[PDB]
Amino acid sequence: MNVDPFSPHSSDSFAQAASPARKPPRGGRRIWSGTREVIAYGMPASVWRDLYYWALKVSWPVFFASLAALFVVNNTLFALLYQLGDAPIANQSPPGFVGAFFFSVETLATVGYGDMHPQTVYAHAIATLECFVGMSGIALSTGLVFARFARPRAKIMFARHAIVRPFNGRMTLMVRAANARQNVIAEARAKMRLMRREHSSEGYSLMKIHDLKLVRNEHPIFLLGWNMMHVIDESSPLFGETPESLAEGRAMLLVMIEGSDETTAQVMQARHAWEHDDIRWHHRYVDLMSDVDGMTHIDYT
Amino acid sequence: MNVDPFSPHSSDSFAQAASPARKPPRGGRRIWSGTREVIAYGMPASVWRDLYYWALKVSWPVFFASLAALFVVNNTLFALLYQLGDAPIANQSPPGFVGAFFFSVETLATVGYGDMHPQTVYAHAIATLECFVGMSGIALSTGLVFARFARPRAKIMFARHAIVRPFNGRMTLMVRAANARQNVIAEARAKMRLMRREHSSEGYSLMKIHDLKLVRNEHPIFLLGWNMMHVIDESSPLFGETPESLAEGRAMLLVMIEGSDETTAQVMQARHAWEHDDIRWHHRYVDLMSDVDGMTHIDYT
Amino acid sequence: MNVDPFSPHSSDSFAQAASPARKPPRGGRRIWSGTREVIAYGMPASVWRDLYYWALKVSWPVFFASLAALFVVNNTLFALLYQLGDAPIANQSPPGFVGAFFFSVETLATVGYGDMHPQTVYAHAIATLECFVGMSGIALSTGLVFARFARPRAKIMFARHAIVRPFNGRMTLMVRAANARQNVIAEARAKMRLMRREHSSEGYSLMKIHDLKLVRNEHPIFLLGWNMMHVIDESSPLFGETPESLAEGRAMLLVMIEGSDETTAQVMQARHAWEHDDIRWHHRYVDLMSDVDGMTHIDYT
Amino acid sequence: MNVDPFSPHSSDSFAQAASPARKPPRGGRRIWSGTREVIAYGMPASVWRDLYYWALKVSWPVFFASLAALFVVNNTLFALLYQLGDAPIANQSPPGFVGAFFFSVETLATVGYGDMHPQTVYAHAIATLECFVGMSGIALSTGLVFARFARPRAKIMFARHAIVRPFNGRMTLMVRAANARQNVIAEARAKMRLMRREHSSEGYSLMKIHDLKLVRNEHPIFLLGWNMMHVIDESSPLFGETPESLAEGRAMLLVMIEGSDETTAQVMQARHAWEHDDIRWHHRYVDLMSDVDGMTHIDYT
Repeated sequence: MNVDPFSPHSSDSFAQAASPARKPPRGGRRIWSGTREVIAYGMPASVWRDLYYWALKVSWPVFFASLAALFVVNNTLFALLYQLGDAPIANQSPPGFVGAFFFSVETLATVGYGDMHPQTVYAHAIATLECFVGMSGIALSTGLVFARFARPRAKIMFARHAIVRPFNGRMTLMVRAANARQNVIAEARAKMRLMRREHSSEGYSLMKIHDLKLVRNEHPIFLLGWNMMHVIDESSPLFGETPESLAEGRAMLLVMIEGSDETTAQVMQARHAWEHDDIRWHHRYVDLMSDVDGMTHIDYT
Repeated sequence: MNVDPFSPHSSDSFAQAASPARKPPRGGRRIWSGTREVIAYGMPASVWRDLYYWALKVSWPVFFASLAALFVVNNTLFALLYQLGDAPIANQSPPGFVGAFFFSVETLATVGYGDMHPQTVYAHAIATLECFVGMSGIALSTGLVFARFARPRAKIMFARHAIVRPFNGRMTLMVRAANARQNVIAEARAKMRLMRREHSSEGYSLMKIHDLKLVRNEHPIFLLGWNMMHVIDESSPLFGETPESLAEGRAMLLVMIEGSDETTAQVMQARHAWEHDDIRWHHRYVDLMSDVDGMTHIDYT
Repeated sequence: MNVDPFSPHSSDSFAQAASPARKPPRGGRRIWSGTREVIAYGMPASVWRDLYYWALKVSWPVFFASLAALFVVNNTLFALLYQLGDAPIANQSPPGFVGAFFFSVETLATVGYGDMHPQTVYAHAIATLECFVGMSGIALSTGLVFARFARPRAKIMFARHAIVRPFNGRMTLMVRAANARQNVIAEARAKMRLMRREHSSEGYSLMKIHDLKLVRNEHPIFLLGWNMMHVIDESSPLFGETPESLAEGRAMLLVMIEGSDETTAQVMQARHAWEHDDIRWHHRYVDLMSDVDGMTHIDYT
Repeated sequence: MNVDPFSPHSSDSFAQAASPARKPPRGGRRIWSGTREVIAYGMPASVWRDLYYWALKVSWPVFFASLAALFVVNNTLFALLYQLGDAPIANQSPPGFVGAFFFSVETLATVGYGDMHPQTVYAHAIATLECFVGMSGIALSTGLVFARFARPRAKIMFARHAIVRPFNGRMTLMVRAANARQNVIAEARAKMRLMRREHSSEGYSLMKIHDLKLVRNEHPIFLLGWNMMHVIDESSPLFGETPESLAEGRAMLLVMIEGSDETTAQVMQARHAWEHDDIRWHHRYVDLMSDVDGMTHIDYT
């Protein structure tokens, strides 16, 4: 009966999104593609490695199916080899290449029991090559499988519109962080992208912006549900941030969150940018506003 | 006959906790749960991944049992398939589905020897699917096993009450670090959580506190048994730290310790927070106090 | 129909280098060698580990061939053992050691089906040792395979000559970054190596140079195609950088780029140094210059 | 014919230590022990994990032998089970438990061919349990094997006595770095341990020392063979470093070196401390002194 840990016995957690589950996934910067990145498209030699990338993302149901497809294709190739013209391997329950398929599945996977017919050395060599390849394939598939597990998932990026509301008599901006996975130790850094008035982009196009203020007062260590926030009044590029000026430039607000996961420690980072028109007025100050009386932590979308 | 390394030939090390071993484990922030974090409960789609989490923590005896249970269940499902209605696979030592169980165990695991009866193609297809699934399962189990080993253990968090005692004519606070595993290179950072007097929590609720002082004079590199300590007299929020004031706010002292393990290098971190009432008066100054005359390092609880 | 992601449906990406693909790879700091580093050559005990290194780099086609070669060699050694002089294992389809080869391949890899002849205990012991070794070998090969995948590729180093051109009425230097793989979050640090005029190298030979300026105004977070740049006019060693002076010293410009890959997070770094004569005059200011009207991102060499 | 890379075609690299190879290894902080650390000895529950540690260090020849020993022991236990009293499994080439050993090796490892005798269900259950355990064991052994490879080796710590020699008319201290493996990107930090004159150790015993000066002018990025160095003349605790004073305290000089390996990126660190009497006078200024005329890099001990 701990204060927070008793929470899971509460009502269903489906409030994040029950209905959208049946709807397709959030594909916006992660749509099905053979590219790793839109800029990465330039490398042409990458075609081999593209498969690696492909096998890494959609792989939950697709990988198993893909592996099965590869199995069938590879096995049939073997069957064709069986028909090559050396003394054939027969005496399998199904006559013809079907029989070849039947014993060869055992070879390209594990190893055949009563299919004791390596009568011809040519057939044997073919089978031997298949054995080597098949065990190699198993290692490859297992390696890929582990690699997929190794890849962590960063749902921490979330998606929410920035809100510019006053706080402490000072104009400020606020961003919603995500607690979707094991988020317990993240820290964040804010980057902004403003274009100068004179930025015809013939010179130092795209002025990089250092806005440490979003995280400066906000250093988030008790990350169980922190919000990031900067102050406008100080000396910062954001002073002149009126909407029209922001619109003129390609004002982009970028926030990155990264830290250990408490789980096997990997530094998981997240990238999320919001457009200048994604900023919202102070009217959003109403916030989530807990509906349950008392200090309670609730997650609703 | 080195100075410290001769120590293991001394008396039993059981002083950390011999009797408590039979008692249940320290479940306080790590109780058996299907949640990853109390906040993480909100994500509902996580149910699949919950199993991953589950298989990662309690897994020492439970994993093997679980795997066996899965084996039995999966195998019996196969047996049911054997009874599907195609020409059945018989001619196994035990008649009936028991025989099916007997040969199928070989298929869903490794591969059957004298159970050379893939007489019917329908039976064969069923067996083939089982073979594919079984080898996949082996890869999955091995992957999970390695992943578990990959997860490091951080006993370094320990548990001890803070002590506010005077030192060098200056009021200070002290925290006991843990040397439970391979702790040789950790470094630490201190975070505090104070509530403002005016913190009705309608504004910037929960004032984050930067208290680098705990580690500031204490940078711990010779980590073989270091204690962390801050100074109150300087300008710090802790100046006004009288107990009544601390009680009013939800004064929380948080200390994190992290560094390489000398072992395959992973950055292992630890999180441990102590309540404001977990702070103890200066009377704790007596310390462990070595009982063995001379400079000796002893670990007793 | 996103702004950048629609790009892959454009023309072929082969512009990075279609013809050079048939030409040998860029071997300059990575030529075929048994050394790990030119300085690493000094360690002689490393000969065993040299193989590890060797198996890690060229391994795409070479590893499979090497493994096959090892298989043949190891298997033949087993065959020799078969001929040791204990009662021989015969009754294999091919008489003689060929038969030994035939059944032994099954033993040193997976396990033999109808080769049920462990008639002599001496033969059996030999086979048993082979079984143990073979399964160990499989584990070793799979481990090496995964390790290779674990190794990331850093094409991000690229190769381009530095350009010293004026910008904003201030003399500056510019370096081309690479987007060849998944480069999305890199950051960079600049190091320089100048020799003092008086540097007879009898004292503090080789004055290390701190040139943070290359990245100082350039902190690259929107890394989709950033260029690094320092300023000469400020107080920096580069003020006196006239070509003759640079030539006198062994002026070396070193830039390192590193950051998370968004992929399983590993910190991938890159090292690339350019000679003092690799610096080019301001005439290179023409830049790539997009040929497609409008703001477009194109990758051409 | 590159400048440094042609070096390996030179004379033998054995100069690091040809004869000492036959001599036992440098066991000083890494002697055969069941402890992870001298302080780690305190945890008693660690006994299980001690084996993990043990299997990780000496494992090059020992692991294979250990595994074989475990195989024999586990297999014999199975044989005992065969003799349990259920209808026995006979009809193996060797009569008695020897036969049991013979077929059981196939079960606890891979899977038996002509040993088609699971005649009794009790025998079968025993064999089945063995199959499950054996495959699990294989996974465990492979996991351990990969884990060992994952562990990097840091020979970079080296061992050399500090030298306090004058440089640039300023008293300085110098330390020899090691290039033994793939050392290309390390950086270093210096820590010192001095005891105060008044340090009866009743107060803040052991004054931690921040000596960033060793690396301050020395930031080592061109790490192909850099030496670390601090300056005494500035304000530093080292000003009063006369030998007698150092002797009074337990002056310890600690230097840590860490950075990416260019190899699969792991941050490999190294810890090495030197006693106050390990410091040497300025007479060591003679240095290695290259014997080969011209600027050449040679590694001799």
